[PDB]
Amino acid sequence: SSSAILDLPEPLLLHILSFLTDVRSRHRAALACGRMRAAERATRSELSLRGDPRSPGFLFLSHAFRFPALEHLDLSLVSPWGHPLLSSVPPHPEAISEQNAFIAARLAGCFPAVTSLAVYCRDPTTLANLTPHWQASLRRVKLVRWHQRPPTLPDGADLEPLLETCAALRELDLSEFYCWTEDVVRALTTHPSATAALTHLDLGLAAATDGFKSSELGPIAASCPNLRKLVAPCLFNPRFSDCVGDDALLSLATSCPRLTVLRLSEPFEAAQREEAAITVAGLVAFFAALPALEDFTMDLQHNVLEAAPAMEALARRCPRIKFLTLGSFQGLCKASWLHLDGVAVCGGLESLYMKNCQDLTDASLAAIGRGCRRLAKFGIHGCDLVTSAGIRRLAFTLRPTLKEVTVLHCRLLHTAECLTALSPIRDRIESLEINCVWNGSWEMLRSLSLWFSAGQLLSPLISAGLDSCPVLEEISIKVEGDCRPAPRTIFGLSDLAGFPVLAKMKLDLSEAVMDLSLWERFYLHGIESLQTLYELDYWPPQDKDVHHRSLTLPAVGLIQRCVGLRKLFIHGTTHEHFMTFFLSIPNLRDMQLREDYYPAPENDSWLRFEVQLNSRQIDD
Amino acid sequence: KKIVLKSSDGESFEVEEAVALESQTIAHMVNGVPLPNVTSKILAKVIEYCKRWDADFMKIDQATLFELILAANYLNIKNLLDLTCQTVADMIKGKTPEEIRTTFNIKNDFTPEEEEEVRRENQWAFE
Repeated sequence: SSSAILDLPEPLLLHILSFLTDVRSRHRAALACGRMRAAERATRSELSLRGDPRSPGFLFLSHAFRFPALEHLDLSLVSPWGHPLLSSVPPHPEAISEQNAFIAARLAGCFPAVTSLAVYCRDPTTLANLTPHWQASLRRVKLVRWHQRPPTLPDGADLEPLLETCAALRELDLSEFYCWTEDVVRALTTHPSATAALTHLDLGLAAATDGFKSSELGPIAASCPNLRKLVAPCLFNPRFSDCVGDDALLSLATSCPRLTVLRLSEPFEAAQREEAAITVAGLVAFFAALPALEDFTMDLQHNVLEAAPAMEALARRCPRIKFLTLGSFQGLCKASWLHLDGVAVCGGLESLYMKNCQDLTDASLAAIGRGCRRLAKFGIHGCDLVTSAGIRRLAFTLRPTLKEVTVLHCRLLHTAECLTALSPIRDRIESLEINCVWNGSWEMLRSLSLWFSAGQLLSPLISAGLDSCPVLEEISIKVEGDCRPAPRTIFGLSDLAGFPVLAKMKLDLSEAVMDLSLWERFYLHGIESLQTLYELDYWPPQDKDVHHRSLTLPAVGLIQRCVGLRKLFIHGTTHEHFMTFFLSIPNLRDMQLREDYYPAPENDSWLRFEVQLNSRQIDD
Repeated sequence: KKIVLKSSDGESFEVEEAVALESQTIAHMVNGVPLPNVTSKILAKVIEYCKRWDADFMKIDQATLFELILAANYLNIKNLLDLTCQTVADMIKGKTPEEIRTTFNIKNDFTPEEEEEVRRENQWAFE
């Protein structure tokens, strides 16, 4: 007779809808009936805004488009992608100001309770126009800018509007925000009232920096006594006297004694045997000063020699250490003595990633297996002494807990032998990352990441060991090298057709190098044979000279036949004339050109395609 | 010490005081506890849950699920309420609007223009 779900007290229907996290499902639920629409709108916790909020279509939506509980608002993907949003800079000063105030007021109308904001941010007047409505509640701000820093702005001006007005601010995410290190130093050292309260800081700066110097990191830390999480790229090259050494690390630890997450990395060019200015004794003193540390990354190109006693200190002084990533630390585990040594002493480790440890052996892995009995995730990168015998033993010892494995650029670990060596956890492994080197199901494998050299084929992967993957839902494929093959030779994407639930693909050719057309054809051929492919992220290759990364016509022709695609994101550009071809994908909904690499092209028609895309009667 | 609970059918249940404390409605009650809103069939399932996977415990028909939601809410057992409500959300996930309607026996109360209004609103969020 009646509906039991609709006979529930409305607060319980809301409680049900609060557990539905898949967006498409939330949208379908809102279409079921009036009562579920109301429950969906009332409980949505996050939203990534799609389209142009400057348009009449957005500004004159009804009172019913209202999300009272929404906490996370992502504005960084509004159309046109990467354009200034609510900027005061002329591209009549009172007409701009009035239209900006109206858009901001409407955003606050739709999203009253925002505590977390992501925004594409071309200049600081964007922030000055968005903050006043949410300044009481705004706890977390993420800034995105792949474009150039506007040359005329004073030092620190990008961050000023946040620091002057947002008293609830605790977390600042600049991982994908291109600015200068000087900007960060100037802002964060001259705003003590904002800065004293910060708990989280990501300073990635779109990975387009040589790294923070000692004279920059010292003052930032000094101004941020409350930091719990710091992610930063640093200058570690001892040829520069302002590099980060023992003294700078110790200043960091004593200025930020509450740190639980600390991830420091050295940015590198391809154009490495020299030692860092970091010593074992220095790290011992450093770990002693960080008793609350749980998550530690130090990913260097420069070497820290004989690192075992520092790892022993880490275990003693940081008893809650769980997640550990180390790059160019040598002698992490020698397995040369009766007692367990180095990293094998850290009993609490739940993840361990070791890069460029040149004396890590099979004996080291055996020791790590016994010492680190909680290891759920394990990775080696550029560890050239490790053999399949070592991997096999490790996988066997860690059978109760080991769920994620990464093996990359290890000379004695070719793909066939590596996949065979993982046989003890083949039924349990959930995630695998490997680079492919050429000469009974993967029952729990949900996620697969592959690295290739240019021109290398994918096909041999199936017979090398990955032929049955019944729950594999996502694959990431990255191609490195210089492109600058027989004409019926193809990469072999269609050999992934035997995977029954493969829905999501990342195909990244950005570093793979007319001629580019034939390469796109080589890589994309057979993509239509992936019958359950639902979401594609495609990064076209760079041409050495030109600023754009073009999706060529052969690539368009190939992607067009992917009948199941719901979501298509192209990390580059294509001709306007190629756009209509994508409309013939019957249920395609989300499509965007995202030039999210530095420096992003300054764009001088997408909006009309976007209306064509929204006008089709696609499935709900 | 063991405490006695009465269902709507009349029948009585003897439970440990640690078990009954899981219901904050029971904890507030300061011979034994009458619960006129909970049937014996459903109270037995509540008691079974309150012994401290539950994926197995959720292998029940739709009517029992919704009665268990009502009971978990009348009693104040946050964890059971969460589990039962998550299970309904999993039933909604992956279904078309018609399949949602069919599963829960929901009547479409939308005008054709209201339906298009919802659809147009949905377009402002990425999936």
